[PDB]
Amino acid sequence: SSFSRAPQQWATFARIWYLLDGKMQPPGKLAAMASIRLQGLHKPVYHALSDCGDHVVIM
Amino acid sequence: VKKGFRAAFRFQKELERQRLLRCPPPPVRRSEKPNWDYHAEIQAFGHRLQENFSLDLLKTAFVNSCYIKSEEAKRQQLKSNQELSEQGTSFSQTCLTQFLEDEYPDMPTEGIKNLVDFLTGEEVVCHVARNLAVEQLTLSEEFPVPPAVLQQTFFAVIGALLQSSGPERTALFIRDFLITQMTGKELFEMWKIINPMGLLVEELKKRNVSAPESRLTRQSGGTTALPLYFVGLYCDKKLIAEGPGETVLVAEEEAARVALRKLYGFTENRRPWNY
Amino acid sequence: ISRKWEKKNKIVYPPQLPGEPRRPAEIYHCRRQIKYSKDKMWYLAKLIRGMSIDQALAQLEFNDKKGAKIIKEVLLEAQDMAVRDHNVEFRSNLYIAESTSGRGQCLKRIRYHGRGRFGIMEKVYCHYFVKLVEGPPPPPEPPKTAVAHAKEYIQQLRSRTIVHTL
Amino acid sequence: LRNRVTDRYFRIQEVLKHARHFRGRKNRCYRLAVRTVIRAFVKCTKARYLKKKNMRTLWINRITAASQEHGLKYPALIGNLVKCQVELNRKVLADLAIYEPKTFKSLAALASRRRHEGFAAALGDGKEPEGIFSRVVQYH
Amino acid sequence: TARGTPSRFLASVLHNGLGRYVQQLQRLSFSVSRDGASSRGAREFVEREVIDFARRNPGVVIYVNSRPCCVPRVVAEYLNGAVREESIHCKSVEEISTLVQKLADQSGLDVIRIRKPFHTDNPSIQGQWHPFTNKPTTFRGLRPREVQ
Amino acid sequence: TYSPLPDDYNCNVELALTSDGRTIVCYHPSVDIPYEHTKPIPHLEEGPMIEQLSKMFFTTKHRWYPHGRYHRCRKNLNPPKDR
Amino acid sequence: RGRIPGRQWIGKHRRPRFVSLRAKQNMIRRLEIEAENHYWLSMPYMTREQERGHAAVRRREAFEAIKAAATSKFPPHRFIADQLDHLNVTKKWS
Ligand SMILES: [Mg+2]
Ligand SMILES: [Mg+2]
Ligand SMILES: [Mg+2]
Repeated sequence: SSFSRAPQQWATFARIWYLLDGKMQPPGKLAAMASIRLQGLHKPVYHALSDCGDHVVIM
Repeated sequence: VKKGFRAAFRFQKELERQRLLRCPPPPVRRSEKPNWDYHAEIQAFGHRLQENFSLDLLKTAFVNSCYIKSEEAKRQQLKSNQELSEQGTSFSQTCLTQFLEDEYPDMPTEGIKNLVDFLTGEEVVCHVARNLAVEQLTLSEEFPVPPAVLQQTFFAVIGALLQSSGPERTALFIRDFLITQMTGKELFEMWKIINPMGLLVEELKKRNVSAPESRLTRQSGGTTALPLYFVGLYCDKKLIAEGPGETVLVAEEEAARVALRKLYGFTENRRPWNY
Repeated sequence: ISRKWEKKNKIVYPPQLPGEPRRPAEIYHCRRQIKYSKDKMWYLAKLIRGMSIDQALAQLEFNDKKGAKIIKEVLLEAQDMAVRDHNVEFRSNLYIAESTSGRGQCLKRIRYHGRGRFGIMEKVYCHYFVKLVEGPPPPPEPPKTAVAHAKEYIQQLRSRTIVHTL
Repeated sequence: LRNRVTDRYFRIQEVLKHARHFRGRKNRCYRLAVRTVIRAFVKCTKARYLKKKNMRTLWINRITAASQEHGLKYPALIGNLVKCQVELNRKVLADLAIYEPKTFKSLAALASRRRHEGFAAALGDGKEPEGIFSRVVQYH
Repeated sequence: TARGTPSRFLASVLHNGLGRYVQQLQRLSFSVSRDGASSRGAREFVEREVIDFARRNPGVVIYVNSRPCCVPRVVAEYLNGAVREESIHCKSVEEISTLVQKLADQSGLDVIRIRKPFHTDNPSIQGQWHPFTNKPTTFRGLRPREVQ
Repeated sequence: TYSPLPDDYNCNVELALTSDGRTIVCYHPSVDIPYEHTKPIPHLEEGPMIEQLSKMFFTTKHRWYPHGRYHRCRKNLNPPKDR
Repeated sequence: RGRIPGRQWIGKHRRPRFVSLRAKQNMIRRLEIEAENHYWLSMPYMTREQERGHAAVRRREAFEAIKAAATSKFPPHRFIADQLDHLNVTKKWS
């Protein structure tokens, strides 16, 4: 690691902006992958108390 | 009134307990408080931390010059600890520098000594000594004792320990206790620095390599109020360090800090101190 | 009953040194067994708390209420009290800090309802307490700006950490 | 009166002492706290099994997440682990993914290789050289 | 109760594990009496085991008041100064021996709920996880749907 | 040449067994970010303020309102720090 | 909409529960191992008149041990030691 405390904690719980193209896709499957990415379940450090969610953009 | 006094007794214990919490008295020395024997305590204390030597050297270390002023003052109305503290802190500085430079030859004499000055500082030494009951044995004029006076008494114990046991046992003492407090805090927590990338380019010229360039590798939330950049420092198209940060400047200086740790060998994933 | 509020004036702090912060002299005063409901003048106590006395004299004496006449006569009699025998330089450069009210020794009577039933009527007496402190009054804490909102939230995101883990 | 309890004051205070943090008239009065203090204690007991189930299922979501990042799913993952004889519970398996994803990548790479070995075994059960990692240790 | 009681992260007093171990019990102050039937356990404990307890632990210091007391007490303070008193009223010698032994074993920090059952000073090796650990980069460093 | 996962984003991974076949070893040095995969470096009131910072932080307006003194006093002032 | 008469699990009309392949796979596993059982407890080792009087010794001596355990029922033994140790509550120093 060799990272400082506050910068390392910031990068871990930071948010990220996903992008998705909805051309010829069903609203459910894009919703299924999106919803898990909204709580931050994809993050191995997930916890419901910590709002570690990430943004999602659909087109 | 209903009969009985047992309930009224324990209630007075509850009243004085609340009166204690409401208006507590100021603290005092443990010698003032009951159940105290002076000679037996330093003896029992010496056996606690596994040290055995003459009481003349012990009492001379715990005694300060300030208490002698009040002692003779109250007498009208013996030996200080300056020499012991002098030799104590002298050997500690040389010994701490010895083990640190042997483990980290890459660290310069400037930064390695500032760390030794920190571990031998007031807040660190007094915290170790406060949690080793040196405050109860030390005697001064004012209570709570100052940190500088308590610091002098601590090294005075190191001096008396040096004269009796030897350097090897004194080395084992200061090595074990102080370094364990160093395990927690990383370099730039106690040893703060200015212009890290400037110091980085200075160090890299000593190591005979080119001037690196800062380049953002990854980005997120740039226009957002939570910017995030992964800045990496490359020289000759080869990377050394990568550092996150809020802005490009915070990520740049952080990446400069990341290189300084591994350059001096103070990485978080380095070999812990053997015993 | 209890009358500690009068004993609060009897304390005596030790002498202060030359090179130390000038202490603001406090002083207490109250009135006992007034004919006015506890919750009523508590509104008046909520008004005056956090302003200056002479500015407070203006508000209540224009306030069309009975309690104001009762809690103004306690104010300026605490004003001239504080200067005559408590060493207050300015009768105006001071600020009230604690103004509250409380129940008193009430009195119960009977009100005659219809069909023979009776209703217990409680007459209300109260005790009004006021504390004065010299020096100018403190300014009101303004509403927290967007910078305070932002920094508090970033501090929350910086202070949080992983849980149920190594 | 000849016999009267004198320490009624204390046996209720210990109840209210635990119930100070309650809201409303519960922390002040006694009987309101008696209804809630035992109920709060009862919920504390069986909440352990909820703590077990919640934290257990939480580790499943974590390991399921790190596996999907590397291109696998949790049910196939642990199947390869126990097949390859590594008894790492869900705590360390999750916690390993937190601090060393390089290690968890090796666990996933170890797991994915066992799947191809298992599918190769699905084609031919015997009559072939067994998988190198699918080989087992025999204790006796 | 966890929420009503305070809590803490697990930690030791000045890292007593690596270096030389030190018995973190500083002092024991027994309060017994020449009378009172409840003091039979403490006095017989003073006769037999308190002697051997001192021989076993030269570091710890012991004091005995031996004053009139309706209830015997035993007070124990540690290096940090955390005082902890327990009642030995009407207790057997065997229970008191185990009680004084565990007092010698434990450290000077208040027994409360622990936030977690361990503590790691350097938990991170190979770099702690951030979102960009397990995904690749882009040629020329380009975001999705970007020309230049 | 066959690989179980693409070794181009996290680390170059390769597994290995001792010849007896009782222990498994791994070698995973981290990837080096190429130079090509980089870039060069270069008042108001309650209503308007609570919504604009909500649009700025991408969150709701509820948490920004002030809480009561009941919760402000229950907040711990000396929380424990780990590591 | 979609209610049902009375209780959900009794009466002339209740909620019609249906089967899943999970429960099917579960119960066939229980009776197929029972078919493995049905094979094993067949082909006995000994005959009826072979195993007639082989264990009567153990069942007799075992029951006699229960008889001795039942007869062995009395109050415990009293002593002057445990009686006079109560006197030691007033042991006090000189
Ligand atoms: Mg009524
Ligand atoms: Mg389970
Ligand atoms: Mg129904």
